[PDB]
Amino acid sequence: TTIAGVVYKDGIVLGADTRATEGMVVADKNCSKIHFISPNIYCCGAGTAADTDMTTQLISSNLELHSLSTGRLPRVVTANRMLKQMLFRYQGYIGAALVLGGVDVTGPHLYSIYPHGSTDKLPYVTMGSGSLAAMAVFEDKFRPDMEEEEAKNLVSEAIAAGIFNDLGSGSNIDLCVISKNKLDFLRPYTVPNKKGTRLGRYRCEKGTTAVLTEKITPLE
Amino acid sequence: TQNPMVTGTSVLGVKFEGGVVIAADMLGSYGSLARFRNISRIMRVNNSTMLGASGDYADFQYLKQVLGQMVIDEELLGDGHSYSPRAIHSWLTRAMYSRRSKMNPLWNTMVIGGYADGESFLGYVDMLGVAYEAPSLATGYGAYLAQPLLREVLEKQPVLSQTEARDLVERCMRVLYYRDARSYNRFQIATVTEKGVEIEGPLSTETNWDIAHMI
Amino acid sequence: TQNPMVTGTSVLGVKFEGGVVIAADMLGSYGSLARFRNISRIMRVNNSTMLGASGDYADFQYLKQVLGQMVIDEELLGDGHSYSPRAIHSWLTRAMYSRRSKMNPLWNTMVIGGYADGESFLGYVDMLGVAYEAPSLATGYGAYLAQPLLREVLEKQPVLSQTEARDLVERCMRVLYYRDARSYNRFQIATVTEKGVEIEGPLSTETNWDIAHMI
Amino acid sequence: TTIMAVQFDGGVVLGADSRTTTGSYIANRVTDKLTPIHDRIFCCRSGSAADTQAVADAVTYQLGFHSIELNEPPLVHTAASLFKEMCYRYREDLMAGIIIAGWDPQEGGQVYSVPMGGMMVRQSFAIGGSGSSYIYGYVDATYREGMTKEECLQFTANALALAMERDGSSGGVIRLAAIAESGVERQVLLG
Amino acid sequence: TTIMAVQFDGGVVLGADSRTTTGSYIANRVTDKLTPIHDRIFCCRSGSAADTQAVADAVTYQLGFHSIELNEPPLVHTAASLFKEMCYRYREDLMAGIIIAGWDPQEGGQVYSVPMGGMMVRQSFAIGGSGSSYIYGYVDATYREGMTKEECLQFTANALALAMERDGSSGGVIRLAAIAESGVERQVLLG
Amino acid sequence: TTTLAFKFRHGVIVAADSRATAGAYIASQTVKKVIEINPYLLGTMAGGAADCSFWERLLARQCRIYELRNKERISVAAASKLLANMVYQYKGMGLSMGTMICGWDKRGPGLYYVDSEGNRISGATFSVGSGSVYAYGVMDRGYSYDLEVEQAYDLARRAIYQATYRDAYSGGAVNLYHVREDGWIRVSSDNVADLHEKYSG
Amino acid sequence: MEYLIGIQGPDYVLVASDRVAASNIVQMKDDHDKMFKMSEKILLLCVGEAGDTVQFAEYIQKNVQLYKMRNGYELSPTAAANFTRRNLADCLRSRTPYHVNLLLAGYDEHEGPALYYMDYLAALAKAPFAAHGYGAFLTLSILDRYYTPTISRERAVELLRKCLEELQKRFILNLPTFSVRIIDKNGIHDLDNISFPKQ
Amino acid sequence: MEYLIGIQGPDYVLVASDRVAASNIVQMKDDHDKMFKMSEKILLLCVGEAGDTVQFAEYIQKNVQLYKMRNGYELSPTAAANFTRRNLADCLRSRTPYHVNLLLAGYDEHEGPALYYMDYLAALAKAPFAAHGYGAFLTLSILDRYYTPTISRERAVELLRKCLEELQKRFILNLPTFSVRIIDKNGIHDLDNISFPKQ
Amino acid sequence: SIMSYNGGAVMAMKGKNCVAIAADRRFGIQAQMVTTDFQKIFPMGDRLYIGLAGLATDVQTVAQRLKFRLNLYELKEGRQIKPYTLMSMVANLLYEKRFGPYYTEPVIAGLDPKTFKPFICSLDLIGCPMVTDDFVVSGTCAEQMYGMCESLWEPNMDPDHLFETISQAMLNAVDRDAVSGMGVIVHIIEKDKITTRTLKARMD
Amino acid sequence: RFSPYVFNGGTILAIAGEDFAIVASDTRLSEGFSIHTRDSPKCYKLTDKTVIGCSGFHGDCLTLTKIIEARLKMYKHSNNKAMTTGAIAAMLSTILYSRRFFPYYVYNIIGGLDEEGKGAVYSFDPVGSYQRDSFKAGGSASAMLQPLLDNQVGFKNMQNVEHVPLSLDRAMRLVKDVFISAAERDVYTGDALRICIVTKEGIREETVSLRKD
Repeated sequence: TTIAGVVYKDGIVLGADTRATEGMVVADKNCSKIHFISPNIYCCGAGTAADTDMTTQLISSNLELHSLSTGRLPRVVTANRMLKQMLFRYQGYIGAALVLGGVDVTGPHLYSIYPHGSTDKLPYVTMGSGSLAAMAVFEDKFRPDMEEEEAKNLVSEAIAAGIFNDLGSGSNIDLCVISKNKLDFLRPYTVPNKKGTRLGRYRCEKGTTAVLTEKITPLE
Repeated sequence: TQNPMVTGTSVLGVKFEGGVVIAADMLGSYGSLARFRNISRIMRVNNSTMLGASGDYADFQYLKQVLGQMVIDEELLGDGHSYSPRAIHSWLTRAMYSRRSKMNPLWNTMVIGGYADGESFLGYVDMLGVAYEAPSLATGYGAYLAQPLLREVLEKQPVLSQTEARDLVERCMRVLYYRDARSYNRFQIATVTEKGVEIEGPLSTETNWDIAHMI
Repeated sequence: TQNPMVTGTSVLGVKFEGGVVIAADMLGSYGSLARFRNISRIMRVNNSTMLGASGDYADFQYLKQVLGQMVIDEELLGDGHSYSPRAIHSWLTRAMYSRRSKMNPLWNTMVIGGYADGESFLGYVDMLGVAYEAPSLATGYGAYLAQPLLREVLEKQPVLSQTEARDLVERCMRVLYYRDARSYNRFQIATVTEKGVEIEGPLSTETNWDIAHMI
Repeated sequence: TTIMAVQFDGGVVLGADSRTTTGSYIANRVTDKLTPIHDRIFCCRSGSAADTQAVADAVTYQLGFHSIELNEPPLVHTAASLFKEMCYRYREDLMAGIIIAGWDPQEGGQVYSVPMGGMMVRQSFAIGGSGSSYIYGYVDATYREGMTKEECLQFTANALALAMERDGSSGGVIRLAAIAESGVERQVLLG
Repeated sequence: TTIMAVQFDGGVVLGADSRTTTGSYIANRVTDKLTPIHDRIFCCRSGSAADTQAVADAVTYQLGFHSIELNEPPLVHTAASLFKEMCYRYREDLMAGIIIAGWDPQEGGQVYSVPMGGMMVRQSFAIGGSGSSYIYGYVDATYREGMTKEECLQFTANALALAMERDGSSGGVIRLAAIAESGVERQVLLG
Repeated sequence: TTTLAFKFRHGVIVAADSRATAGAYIASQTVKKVIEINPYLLGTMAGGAADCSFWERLLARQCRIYELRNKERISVAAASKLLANMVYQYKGMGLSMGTMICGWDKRGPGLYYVDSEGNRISGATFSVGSGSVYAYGVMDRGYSYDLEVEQAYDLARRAIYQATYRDAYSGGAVNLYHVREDGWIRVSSDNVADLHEKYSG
Repeated sequence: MEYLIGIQGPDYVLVASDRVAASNIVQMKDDHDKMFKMSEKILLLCVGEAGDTVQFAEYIQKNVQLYKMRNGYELSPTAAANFTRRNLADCLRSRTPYHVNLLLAGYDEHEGPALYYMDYLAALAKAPFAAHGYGAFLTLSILDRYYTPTISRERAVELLRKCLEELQKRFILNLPTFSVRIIDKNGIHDLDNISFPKQ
Repeated sequence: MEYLIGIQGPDYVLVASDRVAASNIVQMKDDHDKMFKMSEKILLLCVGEAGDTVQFAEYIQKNVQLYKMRNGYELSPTAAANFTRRNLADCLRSRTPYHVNLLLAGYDEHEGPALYYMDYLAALAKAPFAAHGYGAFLTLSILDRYYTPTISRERAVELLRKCLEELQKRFILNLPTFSVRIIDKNGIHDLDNISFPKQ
Repeated sequence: SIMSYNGGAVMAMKGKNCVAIAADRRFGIQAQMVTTDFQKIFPMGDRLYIGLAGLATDVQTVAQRLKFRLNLYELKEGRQIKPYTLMSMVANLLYEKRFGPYYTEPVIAGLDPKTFKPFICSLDLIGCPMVTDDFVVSGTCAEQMYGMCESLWEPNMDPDHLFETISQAMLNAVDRDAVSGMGVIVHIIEKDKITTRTLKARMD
Repeated sequence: RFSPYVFNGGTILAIAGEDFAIVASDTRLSEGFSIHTRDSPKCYKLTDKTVIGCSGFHGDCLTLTKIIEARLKMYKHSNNKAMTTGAIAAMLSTILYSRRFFPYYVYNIIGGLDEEGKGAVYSFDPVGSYQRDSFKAGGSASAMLQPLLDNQVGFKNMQNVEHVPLSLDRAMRLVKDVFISAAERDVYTGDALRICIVTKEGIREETVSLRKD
């Protein structure tokens, strides 16, 4: 699991892989680790998969309740305040590593949330198991006020570094671009790995399996 | 050794065209304390091979004592032979495996760079007797941080010149100064060629802190 | 409280003719570290009674807060009554015993000196609810060191004047400066009389180091 | 983690590093250790990360509600009392190293110390954090009563630089703050 | 326990406290921490009590036998090598904090450091003991290359006084030693 | 793992399964658990596979040297005594070995039982394994000393089948040996899936 | 520790038990009764923790007797077995865990005879024969061997003789006397006490 | 776990044993023999650790057979019992601790009959009757009740009947068949196998 | 482990226009089987089943709690339940016992109640959903079941070869497992009818 | 404390042919969550007719290989011949048992020709037991490869399926397909697939790439 984000001169670019492991066996080849919160704020999750899913739906339910009451657009500091207050109350038993990003009236904002309640406002963050590989790409090749296509080159480079170096990562690369008006979500962006072709015909025809008792039930 | 008292940190190494370059810093730490700010962690074996190490430093002075004697022992024969860098890598592997088999290991992690017969050698030695060869090596947190930078360039371009490899190490040593909690801004670079072994002085990096104004 | 963070040390106290004198030092320690060199460990309750304590200092500020409120509560009634030094010693005992019965004690050891109705009072309070009366008290290592000096004079001569008792405490505080590893050369002396409660300033001892020349 | 606080005649001078670690890995290069509770009262936090962020929000909630009800500027001793009530009540669950400092109209500059136990004491200069143990000897010999403001900015700059050099936990970059009657001046240094 | 060693041009300057504890009780007020191995080579011992007394007797046995066989004054680096061979061989059984210093005719004044691990390193000034952690910041800013002898006696006197004041383990009285070509001067101070 | 052995009028019948597992994972289905020592002795396997394979191979070393020195085959009680003394020297170090010793002797049939716990007992019927308790009940219901050769084959064959049907760790195929006076002889090797269709009707 | 058996027939349920109430090393009571008549066509043994076996049989007894007393008719053996599995599974995740091991044996007027199974983790299993205790490891081979789904009750008692003679051949226990019931269309019938003489 | 008994008479030693070789829960061998004929007038049972019972009986057997073969005459039962206590007490404080529990039963030509006792901590005790195992907790009351120092051997077998009928009344064990010896001036005599029928 | 107390295996596989699901039949306690008729696949409406594996307590418990909430849903609404709606329902029911969890791993297979569109998913013991397009597996012998379906599954398959693929996937993987076996039942459902077969496996 | 063991990974496959033997392995050497290298084959040519594979703890794999290479030379200088395939498997069992109470953590598979020119595969365990099989798979991905070759090579659980002997070319594509499926689900299965083919004429090597994630 490797998630990362950066703030360029106009918006925020997020990225992740789509591998969800189980023990040391690949359980899901195409997962989804970028979540909806509001039409301007998304969130990337890491750690316990069910703890990140059930938390990110409750806050997105509350902000829909909040913004529909106010009749306005939500703010990223509102979602930061809910998460650092909820996770601190459960004393870190809910293991959820989060990256929070969105564009407000005040502009773009990026956060990193640790499963105890400590939060950080940074221009770029990495979380996950292969987060150390992507951070070395960031520090080597960061400059402030990049463009959009320069930033999309940087994140897809950093996520691919965690693919080819970490065992828990490695799949197709997700991206998302959140700007002042444009919202782009790319469920495939780059396919680095394929599956080889099957060489041998393995099919025996119908009737090669012994059956004890059959049963037919029609429907409507 | 059951408890490492004074420890080193990450050691880097990468091949290039006609030689191997190895860099490490000059800090010995006792826990969180940076106690010894000025030590050397690279031993220059005789003419074509070269050693750097991590882990416990008192064990490193022991192997510095033993390997220093064995090189003198063959030179006094004078028959026109020497130890290849692979033979020292083979010798040091059996030293680690026999030591851990008595449940009393040597807390180290050693990198051997050599250049003999027009062949660049770069060998790894673990405490647990794990050993292999690689075009680029990294110990400690450098295996988590600098090792993605090494493999990215080498899989794009397999061969490197000397100036390309020397500049690329200085970039990785810069990154290790940021993200490693137990690093230090004073390092030395050692390089084997066909001309011999040369060790550079206490070099330093140049940091960037322009993101501190961004709240 | 399961772990005392910032601790005090030994507190002395002895009766004399018409009053009780109590002395303690002015150091708060965090382990071996003498962190807070200037704190007060003696609380002056209203007019006739007086409190010093050892153990955890953060718990001592809590009891300083609670006892300070209860004295104000009776003064606002104005009916012409007050708490005797024995009643505070009786109250504080039930506070400790109820606290330890919930397996969450208050890490202290408290000495109460009082003088009311022409009667000198000197009471002890333990963390475990152990309480008694004595003509001379000592906490911590003072119970091992100064307590043999107190009982030797009192069993020879039962009564003491004020100047005899005040000089004898300064001798015991000198001995505790030598042999206790966590003492400090700055202490204050508090004394009740029929005239009220008076607290002296940061006094110090005078050591002797003539045996250092003897090898 | 190394925090620094020195009062002077007109007000106080604060200072801290910026390095936030986890194990032996730098989680964050630059970090605001000092926290603006009120316009004249800061605190610099140490110990746990998630605990001290949660405590500083609750005190800012309570002091901000109380001072508007006062219709008065709050006292520095009032704010330091609120940290004592929370840290002593939950001393079994928190690791907080708070130093509270700030200028007050009634009393001038004040510096208070609330360590991990939950006690409170007023000092002339207060240091805390893991790297504070290495500069006990330097801060005793160098300190002199009756400094100006610019001497105190020089005093804390050399004190944090020695702790950052020797400690592996402390480092990063130096953030300073000078609170007086006139305002609050903040700056970032190196060396 | 706090030990101190500073070399200068003509020779070296040693210094230590005198306090020996057990738990929280002072077992001994005054104690000779520094040990005369040879007429020009001292060491100041730290860590365990019974271990460092036993190691210092064996090195004095071996170096005294070797130097008469040399019919030469021994080297300071030779004596520091013997502590390394014993402390590394029995690192599982010893807690020794030896600092070896002394004047040599071939090389002048030398200071070596053998900590609990068993390594050896030459320094310009070496400190050790439990109370040495409190004076890291003071010894870095105050130290200046090119001192006289009397400055070094002033340098170590202020350094040990700050450690004795702050540490509960260190204290007692200050013992000093100045080794040069001319002889060995020893004295006891206060303040 | 399920073995059994019993002696009667016409010698000794030895039967076993062939499944060796590893936790919940099956390593193989074709493990030959009845270790052939001599043309006149047979040994089994129980618990530790490499422990039973090593020491019975070492036991065959001593029996061969004994024959060359004494010009006589060793007796069945002799070989069980040598095996009990070798395993006792490693008592408490964690050896897993519960094998059986079978063979013809000058005193007739021979059946002994050696554990890694120093047990050495003789007897008439035995059953060793994790599914051994499922084999005692069906065998003792059908056991007699005066049985026929074809009768004793079908008793031991179904007894292994009832064990593997109940037990999870036992399964595979059913090997069947017959110890006679001249020496042992392999009878058959049947699959459990083939026996299931036989005893269904 | 103690032994039960569950031979199921075409129109009858044959159950048996033991009469031994154990102790430390001694045998205090040798005519104990594990059986609990829930209704006229439903029986209930019990095996488990020495305090838990009595009260859960008493708790399930009355709640079934409420059903007959309020609604005027008897539970089916299926609904009776699934009421017991609910009560063990609910209070399993509790401060008072429950530790018993017993099935049911019931005859329905519509569905005929039935036999269930229960663990202390509260799992149901419809079974054509079952057993508990350590004797199940020595008797589920014989009862699998000599079984026929169309067996008669005279053979079933004789099959129970074969199941019981292997008990007192290869045990480390005593178990002298065994009580036997039988359930049919006419309800509960008590067969004779199966025993083994000592002399 | 298994039971032995030691009735001592005026001129005879009456010993008995059991024949059960135990296992996990099953009974592998039911005609085991705990007895070891050391000489013509000295017997030896054994109870203890399953590997240790065989070899120590074998070790004490040969060293006593050396004494008769070298010196031409038999040990006394007193000197035989004190040789066994030496070997257990010496290798007790060792890396291989020894764990067995058995006496001796011997007849001297001069001192007459004798009975000893031994623990696994190697303590000797001259006794007029003894027992081991868990059955000693249920039989040392009867054998203390109906005892006479001048008892006859016909009463002693009948006393052994009273000692054995209380075994298969209040046990959690099986123990069907018991082997009995008797030692007199004429040496070792084997009495009949005391058993209890099942049907 | 607690999951390996009783054992079991549940496999579902998506075909062209039909979906198939299968499980074993053995009920046992760690070495000792009891019966061969323990139901692990339960119908939830028509053309939509669910399979459960793991601890046999939570198999029979969750299948009744889910049936409890399902009948209330289909009576408040007039329609049947959609397969996405059931997956969100099960993930709610497992997450409520967040710290006292049920020891089971559900597998859901079924069709669209409007079209022939199939659906497969599987969940964790705390309730993380996971949808795929080829197959989902659950139970103790998981790794043997991944080796089958990664080497035998094809995208567009008639209901005949879908039956032959999921049969060879189960009979080779479960016979490699020790604590699972004793027969395999296979449900293959489609738009017009439901076919249930029992295979001939090794009874050892 | 100092724990002396660690898991490294790797997966070994052997197939006994009618007159051949195919030994295959990956080249990834990992530890924890990191990759040491991508070039580390597990094939070792012992003789001209015997190839061994070694998985598990890599420090024991380097030691155990060099012990066998010495004893091959000690056999030849003492007996004027080379060892057979079964003689090496009999020798290795005593070597693995010789450290019974401080074991190697190594899974071993020996493939190669017998003295009649037929494929022989001997599997092992970390304590010393062995047997002769037609095909075995050892290592981390051993559970994902055994039941598939039961269907293809073993011809089990199929009705009316004939028993044709496995040819050489059919066995080549069986090896190349199973490591593709193993690399999808295992995280330890690496990139290069070294395949050694032992015939009656020599040993051929072949390397096939896999996905690099």
